Amino acid sequence: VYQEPTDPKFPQQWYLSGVTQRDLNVKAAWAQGYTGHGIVVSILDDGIEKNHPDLAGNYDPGASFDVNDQDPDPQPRYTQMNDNRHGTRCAGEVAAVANNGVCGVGVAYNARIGGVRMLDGEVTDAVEARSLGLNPNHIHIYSASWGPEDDGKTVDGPARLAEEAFFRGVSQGRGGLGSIFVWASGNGGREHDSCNCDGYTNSIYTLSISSATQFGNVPWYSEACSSTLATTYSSGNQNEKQIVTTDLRQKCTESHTGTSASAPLAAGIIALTLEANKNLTWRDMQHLVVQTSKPAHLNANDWATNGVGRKVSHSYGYGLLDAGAMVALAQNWTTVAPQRKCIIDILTEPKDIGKRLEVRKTVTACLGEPNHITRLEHAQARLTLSYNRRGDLAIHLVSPMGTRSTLLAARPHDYSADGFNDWAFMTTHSWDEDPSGEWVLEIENTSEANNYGTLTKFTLVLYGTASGSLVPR
Amino acid sequence: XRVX
Ligand SMILES: [Ca+2]
Ligand SMILES: [Ca+2]
Ligand SMILES: [Ca+2]
Ligand SMILES: [Cl-]
Ligand code: NA
Ligand code: NA
Ligand code: NA
Repeated sequence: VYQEPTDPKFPQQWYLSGVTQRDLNVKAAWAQGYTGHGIVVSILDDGIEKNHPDLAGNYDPGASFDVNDQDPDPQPRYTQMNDNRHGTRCAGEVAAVANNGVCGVGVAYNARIGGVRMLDGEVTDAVEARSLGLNPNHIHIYSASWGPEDDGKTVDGPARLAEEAFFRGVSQGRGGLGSIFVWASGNGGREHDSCNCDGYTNSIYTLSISSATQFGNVPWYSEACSSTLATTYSSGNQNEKQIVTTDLRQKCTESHTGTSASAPLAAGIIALTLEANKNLTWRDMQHLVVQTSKPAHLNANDWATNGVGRKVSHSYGYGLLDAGAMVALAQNWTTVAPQRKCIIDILTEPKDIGKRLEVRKTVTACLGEPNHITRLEHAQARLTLSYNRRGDLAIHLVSPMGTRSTLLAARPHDYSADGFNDWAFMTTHSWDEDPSGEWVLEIENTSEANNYGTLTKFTLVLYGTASGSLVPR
Repeated sequence: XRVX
């Protein structure tokens, strides 16, 4: 009979288990025998207190490096303001030691945990690339609770070295199965930010994770967008509980918050899943998340049923992760077919946007060719356009099976006149749909101002396969 | 940028 942790703060880890059913169903995975044994997770952040009493037992120097100071030791820089506590807090969510009388437990409390010290300094493209590409045949899962500024006016993503690190990771990492990159979707909710304007979250190579409050609501800091894949619990208002983890200076905190806490919990759940089937590819893992995540009792006003009967929201993706369901489904999972890419250049001429622009195109999705796709994974609308005030634009993409993805909602703070330069807006909401047929792109001016611009390029990029579909939900 |  599985015995649950005895750690002093484990009873406060409401998000891991409970009779209330408002949890991530992690105890069910532990009871099936999966606690993270043999899996390696690295926290890319501001350092990791490797000697912390709740991390030392799981700490892995092979999963760690200090890119800011160019040395092996990711120990945080200590200051009066405790600025560099962030990475240690994320690490304990993944892999705090269990049954040792200290603080609480990680989701994967027997996994190995490392940290890359890379935020405590100038975060160049090279710094990011050396972190994302660290020891890719030893580290299985990378967790990143950072990204571009959440001011609600920035459009930014990986530069060349970092994007090369993503491609090298998913292609050759983990023995060719592909590095697993877990990303926090952002804290720009108050600024009405969009996580599709963040190229790290919007990347197909990352599992972008949003947050839900204890009572099942969209937290104040949450960013909505179509690239988000799933959700884990984090903080909310001051009547709602928060996240329990290891803190700087060998302390325990019950008040870790925001998007930062959701990605590490997802990374832990993914670690348990990898223990259940070490042969899962980077794409397999995204399929498992899509199929097992749970919308129930997450409140949002935009829940929609997609073409294969799955509920999806821009606040939550496919819903809350379900660790027990993940590890169960992983065990007899059949590896997905190799990824196909179908490129469709939509426009025959530039189109003035004006107050509203609708572009309709019927596609065959590379019919008759080796990259024919009947089972979509990610889809991108790669858009090049000029506009006088970028944040007044709202952009939607409708799939042939009727699923309306918001690629871009209005951003009141985005005054930019720089437009979008082949920006690859991504949606997860049409996963497993047949992409053959009519796609519709809608661009509209959400303001009363007489704005102006031109759409000069729209590439529809379809990823996926031509086999293995399930009966729709 | 890059923010925690
Ligand atoms: Ca160091
Ligand atoms: Ca502990
Ligand atoms: Ca953001
Ligand atoms: Cl590609
Ligand atoms: Na590969
Ligand atoms: Na992503
Ligand atoms: Na169709």
